[PDB]
Amino acid sequence: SMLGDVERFFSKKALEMRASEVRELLKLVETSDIISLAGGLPNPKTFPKEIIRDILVEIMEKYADKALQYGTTKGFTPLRETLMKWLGKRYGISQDNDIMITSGSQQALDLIGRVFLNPGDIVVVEAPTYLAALQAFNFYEPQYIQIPLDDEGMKVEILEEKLKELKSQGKKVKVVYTVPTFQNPAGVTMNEDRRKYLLELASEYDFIVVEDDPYGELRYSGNPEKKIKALDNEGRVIYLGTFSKILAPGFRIGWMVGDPGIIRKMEIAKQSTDLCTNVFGQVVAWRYVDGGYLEKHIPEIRKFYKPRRDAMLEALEEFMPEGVKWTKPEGGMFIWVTLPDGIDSKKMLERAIKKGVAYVPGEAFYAHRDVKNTMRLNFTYVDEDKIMEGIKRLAETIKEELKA
Amino acid sequence: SMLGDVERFFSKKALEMRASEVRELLKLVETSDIISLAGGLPNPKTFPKEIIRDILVEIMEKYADKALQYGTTKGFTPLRETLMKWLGKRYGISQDNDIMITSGSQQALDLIGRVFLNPGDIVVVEAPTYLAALQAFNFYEPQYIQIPLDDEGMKVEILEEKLKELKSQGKKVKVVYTVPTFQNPAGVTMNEDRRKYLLELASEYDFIVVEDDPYGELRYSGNPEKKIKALDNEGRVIYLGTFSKILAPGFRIGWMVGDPGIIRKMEIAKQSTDLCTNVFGQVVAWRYVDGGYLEKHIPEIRKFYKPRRDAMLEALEEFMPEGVKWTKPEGGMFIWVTLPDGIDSKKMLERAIKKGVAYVPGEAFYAHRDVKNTMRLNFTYVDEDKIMEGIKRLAETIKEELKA
Ligand SMILES: *Cc1c(COP(=O)(O)O)cnc(C)c1O
Ligand SMILES: *Cc1c(COP(=O)(O)O)cnc(C)c1O
Ligand SMILES: O=C(O)CCC(=O)C(=O)O
Ligand SMILES: O=C(O)CCC(=O)C(=O)O
Repeated sequence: SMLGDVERFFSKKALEMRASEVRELLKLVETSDIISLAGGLPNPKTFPKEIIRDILVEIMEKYADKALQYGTTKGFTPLRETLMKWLGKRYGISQDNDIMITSGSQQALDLIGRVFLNPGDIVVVEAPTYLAALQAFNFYEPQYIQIPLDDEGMKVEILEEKLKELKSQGKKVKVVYTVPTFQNPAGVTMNEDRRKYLLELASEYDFIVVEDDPYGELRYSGNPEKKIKALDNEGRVIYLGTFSKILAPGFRIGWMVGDPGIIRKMEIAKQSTDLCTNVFGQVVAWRYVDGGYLEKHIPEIRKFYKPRRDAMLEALEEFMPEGVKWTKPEGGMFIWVTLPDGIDSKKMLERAIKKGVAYVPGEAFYAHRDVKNTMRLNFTYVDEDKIMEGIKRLAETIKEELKA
Repeated sequence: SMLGDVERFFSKKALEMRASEVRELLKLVETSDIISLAGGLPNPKTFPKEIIRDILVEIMEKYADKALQYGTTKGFTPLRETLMKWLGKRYGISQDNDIMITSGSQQALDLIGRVFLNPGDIVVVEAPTYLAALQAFNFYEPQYIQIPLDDEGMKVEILEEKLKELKSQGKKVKVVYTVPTFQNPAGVTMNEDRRKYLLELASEYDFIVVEDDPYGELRYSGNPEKKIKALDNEGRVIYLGTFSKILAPGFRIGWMVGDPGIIRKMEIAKQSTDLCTNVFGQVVAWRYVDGGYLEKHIPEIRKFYKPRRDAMLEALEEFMPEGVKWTKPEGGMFIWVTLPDGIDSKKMLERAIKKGVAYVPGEAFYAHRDVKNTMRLNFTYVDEDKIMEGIKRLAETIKEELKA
C-alpha cells in the first residue's frame, strides 16, 4: 500500500477480515491440470442459453425501459408475482407471505445478519453448514451453536437438548439457519418429521428459521420433500431461493419469502446496501419463470447431473478403502466424505494435490472448525471421465495417508 | 405481521431503520399527472438501446459461459482492465491504483462504511450531500461534520477551520466524502484550487477522501475539471464511478479505484455481502467500454440533457420572484434552489403538490437536517415542455407562500 500502514484507517471488523488460505490455494488448483473435486459451481452445460438468447431479444423489443432503469428496492413486481405463483403451486407456500428480490441469496444472508443480529446473539447452524453463510453472519458477531447432521439431516433431537441447556443458562437462540435439502456441503436432506419437529421447537422457544434452498429442483432420485416454509403456519420461516443453479448464477438474482413485517424491514435495510437488485436480470428471470421455461428446463438439469452423481458414488464404492464413509445425496451438487482413524483432511490436501486431485477440507464448514476428518466433493463440474479418475486418485491418497 | 410484535427479533440498527415518508409521498406523486421535478432518474431516451442489443447478441455468441457463471469478488478482469485504461487516458488517473467492480456505487458506499467506520468515527460530508450516502454510512453510526457549499463547491476553507477545531478537542476525521462535480443535489462543482487544497488537508490531517463521480461525463458547458483522484499523489482518494447515467442503471455495475491495500480489504468485505457483482452486466459493460461505444455515446447524452437544463434555467430566471436563488450547473441532472424569508420547503411541498408540481425538500440532504429553505429540482426526466410549466407552478407556489 502507498499509505503504508493502511490498517490505521480500518474498522474493528475490517481488521478481523482475512482471505482464506485454502480458497487461495484452490483458485490456483482450478487453473492447472489437477482433477479438482473442490468446486462449488454449476456446469455451464446446464445454462439454458438458447432460451436466454430468445429472452434477451424479447426484452429489447418489449421491455427495454423497464429492464434498463433503476428498480424499486423490493424488486420487479412481475418477477415477485410470478415467483409467489410458482412457489404456491409447486410447493404449497402460503400466499400471505411477502417476497423481496435479492442480489443472490448471499445478499439475503447478509441482510438477515443486519436485521436480526446484535453482537452475541445466538445463531444455530448445522455442523457442517454453508461456509458463505458463516461469512455473511460473522460480520455481525453472533455466537454459534452447532447441531450435527446424520443421513437424515439436522439431528433436531440434539437441537432440543441444546435449547433446554441454553434455557437453563437464561439464554435463547435468535435464528436457526438450515440448508435442509441436498445440503452444501453434506449432501443430505432433513426428513419430514424433523422439519415438523424443528417448527414445534421454533414455536416453543420462539426463534426464526432461515431455510436456504438453492437445490430443491436438482433432484435426481426419490420424491420431493415438503419445504419447511410450506409447513410454516406461524410465519416463522424466511425462505431463500435463488436462480444460481436453476438458471445461471451470472444474473445474481434470488428471492426471500416471509412474514410481511420481516420483509418490510429487509427492504429498508437493502435500500442503503445496493439501492436495487439489477433490474435487467430480474426481467430476464421473470420471462424465464412466467414464460414456462424454468419448468421445462428443470428436467434437463436433472438429466445432466444425475449420471455425474452416480459415477462419483460408483467410483467411491469401488475404490475407497474400508472405514471411509460418504453421503448418498438424492440431489444437488455435493458428496460429503468422512475419513477413518483420525486423518486430518486439511493436512492431507497437500498429499492429494501431489497425487493430482483436490477437494475442499471439511474444517472450514464447521462454525467451531472442530471436526477435521471430512471433505466436500463436487460432481457437477468435473469433466465426467475425470470423476472416476479423481476418486481413484483420492482413494490412493487416503491409502497412503493411512500408512503411519 | 403474523408474529405479533416482530420487533422483538430485530437488531438495534434495524430498530432504528425507517421508510422516508417524503419518499413515500413522492412515489405516489410519480404515478399521477402532477409535474414532478423530484426525480433522481436518468431518462431512458439516453439509454443506448441499439448498442445494447448488439452487445447482447455478441455475448450469447462469444462470451456466454463467462457472462452466465459466477465471477470473482474483485470483478470481471477484462472490465477492470478496460476501465483502468479508460480512466488513465481520459482523466490521468494513475495506474498504480487497483480497481474493484461494485454493484453500483451504492454498494461502494456501504462497503466504505463497513471497512472504515467504527461507531463514532467522524465523516465529513458537504452540506448538502447525497442522501443515499448518508443512508449507507448511517448503518455504521458515524458522527458527521457538515461543510457548506457555494457556487464553487465545498468551502474547503471552512473544512480547515473545522479540522483545527476538532484537533483542539483531540479528535480527527477519518473520511471526507465529496461529490465534487455536478453535485447531487446542489449541481455545483468544486474548483481546481479547492481540489488541491482538500488533498493538502488530507495529507496534513491524515484522512481518506472518497470522490463519488457519477456525472462527470454529463457535461454540457465549460471545460472538464481535473478528477480529485487525478491529483492524488499519496493514494488517499478512493474514486467511485458508475454506469448508471452513462449506460443505464439496470445493470447495477460500478467501480471503485484506490490504493491496493484498501481495495484488497474491500474485496474481502464484499465477498460476504454478495459473492460477486452480476457478471452478465459486467460483460455487457466491458463490451460497451472496450468496443468504443461509451466514448461514442457520451456526446448523445450531452445533446439530450443540455436543452433540458437550459429550459429549466430560462424558466427560473423568467418566473421566480426576487430573492429566490438557484445554482447554475455545467452538467449533471439537478438544479438546487434557495428560498428567501425563511420559507420551509418541506412545509411548502403540500402547497406545491396542490398546485400541480413536486420537488425534493432540501432538508433530507443535510446530515444535521438543519437547513429548511432549499429544494432539489431535476430536469432529466420531466417530459420537457413540462419543465417550463413545472417551474411556473413552483414560482406561483413560492409567491403564495410568501403571502401571510
Ligand atoms: C449455491 C448456494 C447458494 C447460492 O447463493 P447465491 O448468492 O444465490 O448464488 C446459497 N446457499 C447455499 C447453501 C448454496 O450452496
Ligand atoms: C446517481 C448517483 C449515484 C449512483 O449510484 P449507483 O448505485 O451506482 O447507481 C451515486 N452517487 C451519487 C452522488 C449519485 O447522484
Ligand atoms: O465462486 C463463487 O463466487 C461462488 C462461491 C460460492 O458458491 C460460495 O462460497 O458461496
Ligand atoms: O430510484 C432509485 O432507486 C434511485 C434512487 C437514488 O438514486 C438514490 O436515492 O440514491
